[PDB]
Amino acid sequence: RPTFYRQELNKTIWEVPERYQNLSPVGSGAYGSVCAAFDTKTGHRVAVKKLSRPFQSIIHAKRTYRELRLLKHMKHENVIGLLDVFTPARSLEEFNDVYLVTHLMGADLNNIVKCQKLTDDHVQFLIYQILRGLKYIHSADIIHRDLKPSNLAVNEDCELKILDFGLYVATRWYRAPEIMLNWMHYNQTVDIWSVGCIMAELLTGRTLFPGTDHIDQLKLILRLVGTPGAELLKKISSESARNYIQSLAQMPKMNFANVFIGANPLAVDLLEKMLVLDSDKRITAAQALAHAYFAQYHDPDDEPVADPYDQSFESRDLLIDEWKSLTYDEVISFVPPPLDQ
Ligand SMILES: CCC(CC)NC(=O)[C@H](CCC1CCCCC1)NC(=O)c1ccc(CNC(=O)c2cnn(-c3ccccc3)c2N)cc1
Repeated sequence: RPTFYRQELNKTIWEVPERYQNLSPVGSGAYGSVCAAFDTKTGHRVAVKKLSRPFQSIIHAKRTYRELRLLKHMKHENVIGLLDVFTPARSLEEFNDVYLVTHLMGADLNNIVKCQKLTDDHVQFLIYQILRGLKYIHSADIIHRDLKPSNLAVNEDCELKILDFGLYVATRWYRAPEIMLNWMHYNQTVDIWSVGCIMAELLTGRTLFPGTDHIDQLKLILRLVGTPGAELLKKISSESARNYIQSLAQMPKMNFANVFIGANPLAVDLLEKMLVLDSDKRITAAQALAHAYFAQYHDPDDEPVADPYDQSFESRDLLIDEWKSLTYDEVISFVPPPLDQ
């Protein structure tokens, strides 16, 4: 066990190993209760998140366990990973606080598009890295579900990582129509719809579908992709949903070349394959990596899949102290990543 030291920052008690120095809060609460710190073992800047009221309810306790499980799993270049996890507690009985350590990322894409309209080369490289991380996540049967520019972090070298900061940029603007609506018939490709919306915004400098609500959002979407045909209508099981869709005056699919005018036609083609209403016909991440648009980056020998992830906990209903105990187990069993850098 290492030696901890205590301090206070902006309303909150922080107790961390001497290893981590010079804590400075970042983001004004936009990312949680998070500090930049200097890690004395590597000489690298890191981010330290202290979880807020991790075991306050069964729901918090489960969310805490879930976040720690997901973070301990993620071992890929384009996905946030876990550098360390600790608590000042010496025993389960004392266990009340969870701290997570990750790399400190430079800026999010919300900032980087709200600066400029990117070059086609920058778009290629950023979307390629998103899809490479998604291939990995998806291969473990994990769905992100909340992809949007503020959940992607990029460093000065343009290296990108996928994260989820949790609850400016509305989620609904990037969300696939099938989980705007029924939340019933959906696959991993809900994340590919989000990548299509992100890529459009990078190319044009404008949010593709800036809806005010779920109805408006859907209206904007149908105006681009057109109203469902009989084949897609065949597969909507919700009567209310189906009634609403068919209630609208029918709309044709736009020619995406006339919408994204002047863009690389290969970018336009990929967007046609990502922004399809029918989720069974939407391109997967693994397929998108082989698309000609990424010819300069794609290497099929360097697009790894993940180890399997045991999500079986998700279907369990346990007590607070049980989720807490499990979370403690996971803190204890943590094996830090190689230092080599
Ligand atoms: C917390 C809510 C919950 C909602 C679901 N989500 C999670 O469970 C995921 C877990 C893993 C996910 C799973 C899906 C794929 C992406 C990773 N959890 C994280 O992604 C997660 C993300 C971050 C952290 C701690 N690090 C920071 O806060 C941090 C790092 N750099 N910067 C920075 C960025 C730009 C400029 C300046 C500074 C920060 N602010 C710790 C966990």
